[PDB]
Parts: sequence; structure tokens; C-alpha cells
Amino acid sequence: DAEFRHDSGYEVHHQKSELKNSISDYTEAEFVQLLKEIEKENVAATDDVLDVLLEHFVKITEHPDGTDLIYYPSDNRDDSPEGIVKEIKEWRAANGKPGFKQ
Amino acid sequence: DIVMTQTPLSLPVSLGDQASISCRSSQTILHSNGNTYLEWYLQKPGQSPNLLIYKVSKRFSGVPDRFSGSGSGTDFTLKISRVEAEDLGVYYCFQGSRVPLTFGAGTKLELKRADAAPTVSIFPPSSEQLTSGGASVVCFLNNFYPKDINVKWKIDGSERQNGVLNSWTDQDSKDSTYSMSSTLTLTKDEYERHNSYTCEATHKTSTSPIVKSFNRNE
Amino acid sequence: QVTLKESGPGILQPSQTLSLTCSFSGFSLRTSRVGVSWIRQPSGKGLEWLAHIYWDDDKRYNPSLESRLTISKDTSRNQVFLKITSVDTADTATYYCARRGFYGRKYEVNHFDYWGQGTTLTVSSAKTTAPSVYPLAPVCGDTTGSSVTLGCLVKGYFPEPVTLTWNSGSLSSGVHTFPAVLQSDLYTLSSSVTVTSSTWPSESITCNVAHPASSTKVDKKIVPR
Repeated sequence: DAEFRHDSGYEVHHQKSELKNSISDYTEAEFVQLLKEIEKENVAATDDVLDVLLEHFVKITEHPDGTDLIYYPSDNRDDSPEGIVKEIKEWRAANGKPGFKQ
Repeated sequence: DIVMTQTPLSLPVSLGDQASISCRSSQTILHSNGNTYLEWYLQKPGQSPNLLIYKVSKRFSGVPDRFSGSGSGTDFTLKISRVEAEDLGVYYCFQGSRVPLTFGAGTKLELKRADAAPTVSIFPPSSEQLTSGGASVVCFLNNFYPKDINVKWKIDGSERQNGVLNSWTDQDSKDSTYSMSSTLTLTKDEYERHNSYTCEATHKTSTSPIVKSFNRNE
Repeated sequence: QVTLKESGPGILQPSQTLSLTCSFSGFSLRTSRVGVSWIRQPSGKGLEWLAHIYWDDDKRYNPSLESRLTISKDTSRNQVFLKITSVDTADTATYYCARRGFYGRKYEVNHFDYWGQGTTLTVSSAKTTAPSVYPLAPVCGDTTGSSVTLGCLVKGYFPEPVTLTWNSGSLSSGVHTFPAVLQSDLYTLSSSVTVTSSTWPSESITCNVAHPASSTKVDKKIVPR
């Protein structure tokens, strides 16, 4: 017969102002700042805060099969997280699209 | 219900003597939002409580740097490193993460004194009582330390935890001396027919009897 | 200026229904955000928690009660309430309303900064009864005390409280009055005054009583041998 209601003032509970619009205005470094940001929040309490990065990544980067790069990486490669930085750098070049930054 | 546990339930000391109490929550009080809503309360004599410290260890408005208190999860402690008079009172720990919100049972920090022996005076049934249809006798055992004084009225006919009436004056704001009010009460029915009752003693000045009696036949 | 004030009847009677009103000054219950809890303490015991409201009429009751208890407020009036149904002898208690405050904006820092004084309720079916003032002197047998202690016994009174002082300011070389006890469903309670044989067993006396709800003081002085 438990749990006494209470309150908070952080904003929404755990969240970060960060996301953008397109790799183009992201330096590798902010991509690193972004993705590793799953290393933290994900393992956290809730998955209504993860779907935020999850679906920006999936959006801006396009191919090969979004999340799959984040999640089921590749056996002989980089497993967490500078290989999704790597292997992504490929796609956009063979399929037209511009790249990272300064 | 839910249970909080205090140690000690009574901690007597003299002025400037360091003091410290402890409470353990039967099962953890660390609230889902992350914090440990535990508080440390106090009942100065004859007036309200009286918050001191919230969230394990943050000390509330105007309460001296002396009243610290750390802890975690279930164990938690309070400390006064300078007992003064604004400090002597009842101390209750408390919780706030699950319904209901339960206080400990209450430790009575208080003035310490050196050991005393009671001054017991007996007072046979007044005129205006042997009239109401009632006889009450009263030992008044005044001014002892500590409070472990026992007084059972073994009516020699039948042992009577019926008409065993006592009271207790909380510490004396002059010499720190406890007091018990034992009272046997009856009609003129046993106040005659039976004999050899006994106003019983007991103390740690002298583990030696005081035991009084009934003086019927005079 | 913030101050808290409970109020009620102070003297109920069995299976009925109470209402407790808790009342604020200096600040306001609309953008205060604080909550209000009812905590009661029985005559000569600990502390127990009855209910709680939040800045948005949110109400959270002790399951070990709940059905009896009913909590509510008005912001217009600026006060919080509490009904207890079928009140029983067990309700006999001083009741405390209590603000659940915080460190401003840091809402989750919630404690109970400020508690009121207390509104005391006795729940007995025991229509008003004045006390009986028995004066008590020393003894025939074991009588040669190097001291002198007298007593007084104030027997029968509902409700609490009474007051008792002593006599025309004479040698008041001590006093020990005790807390009221209940039996035969009525309040008995005693009172002593001590010396070491200097002015008594000789001199004048009065044992002072008041009991407003019955209202008397035409006292009695002791009569020994």
C-alpha cells in the first residue's frame, strides 16, 4: 500500500537541448557527442527519452537501415561508436549527399 | 501501518554533553524520484514540533550548525554536540516516500542528574470521601532518579491489578527529580474486611524494601 | 508572518462526526503551491499521520483509516478541513494541521516547515461533571516525619482540564501535581506540596481549583486528627 505522491522542477525529467537537422552542420565531434549520448541515456530509466536521438539519427543520416547501425553494428569493425561515424561517412558520398564539417 | 525504530527511546544527559540518536526504516526509504524524504522532528516541552533536518541531512531555517545529521537508505543519525535547553524535548524521525507517513516512536532527550531516593508520603481516606461511599489511599513518592520505581498493590486476599492506579510527573524544572502518584481506591468494603495490603517500593539507591501497609486497628 | 491555526469543538461524543478547520495568515493558498497534512497526537503518546492535500486539491489518506477520514479545502476562505466519520473514543487527541513546504521552485524539496499549535479533542459520552476536591493530611501510625508533605485529590471531573495552585503564598517549599488518569470513565488526578516540618503540621491552607466548564473555586483546606 505504497508510494507518496511528490513533485519536481527540472523541466521534463531527464532531457537535453541538442538536436539539429542534417549531418552537414554537425562536426564528427558533435556526432560523437550525439551518439555516445546513447551510451548514457538508454540504459537509463525510461524509453520515451531515447526515441529522441534514436529518430534524429535515423532521420538525418539515412541508410543503411537506420537504427541497425546503432544497434547491431558489425563483427569486425568498430563496435561503439566511431564506426557508425565511419561507415556512415561512406553512404552519403556514393549516394550523392554532402558530409560533415569543420 | 509502517514502522520506524528509535535508539534510544530515552537519552538523559547534562549540559554541554554531546548527544546522538538513530532511526532505521524497516525497509528502505529512497523515493523513486531519487531522494530520501526523511525528517527529524522535535517536541520541546509544552509546545509543537519543530522540523530540524530534511532529506536525510539539509538543516532547516535558523536551526544551529550544531544539529547535524547524516545517513543513508535505512540508517540515519542525529547529533547535538552541545546539548542545551532549547534542545531537550522529544525527537521523532519520520519518512515520506510511501503512504502512510510514519514517525518513529520518540526519543526523550533530557536533563541528567545524579541518583536520588524517593520521599514517599502516605495519605489515608479523607473525611469527605468516607461519605461519597469511597476510600482512596495515596502514596506520594517524591524526588528520585532514575524512573525504574515500581509499586504493585498486592491485596493479600486477591492480587489486584484492579485499582492499580498510577501517574507520572515529567521531569522537574528545578531539581530534575521524577515523581510517581500511586493510588489504591475502594469502598468501605475492603477498607475493613481485608488486611495487610502493601504500598510497594523499588529503586537503584537501595535494592531494599520500603513496603508500607494498611493500619486497620488503631 | 505565516501562522497556522487549527480549530474544532474540542469536546465531542462517541460515534458521530467531527470537522477540523486549519487556517492561514501572511500568505496565500493559490500560488503558494504547498500542501497540508493532518497529523494527530493522543494524550501521552507519539505521532500518527491521517491525510494530505496538494496545491491542486489532491487527497491522499492513511489506509489504516481512509473510510472515516475525509479531507478538503477552500482557497477563498484560505483553509484546509478534515471530517472523521463515526468518531470513536480512539480519536481522543490533540490534532495538528501541517504545511508541506519546500525551498521554492526546487519543489521536490518538501518538508513540514510550519506546524500549528493544536486543537484538542476529547470524545467521551460523559456529560459535564464538576470535580470533587479531597484535602489530605498526615497519619496516626507512621507519623513522625522530619519533613512535612501534604496532598490533595481532585476526583471525578469531565472534561480536561483543571488547574490547581496552593494557599495564600505561604512557605511553598515545593509542589508536585500529576497528570490526569481515567477510570470508572472519569478523570481522577492528584497533587502534592512539600517542606521539612517548619510551618506545618500547624498552619493555614487552601487547595485551589477552577474547572471552568462547571465553574467553581469555593475550596477546601485540610482537617487532620
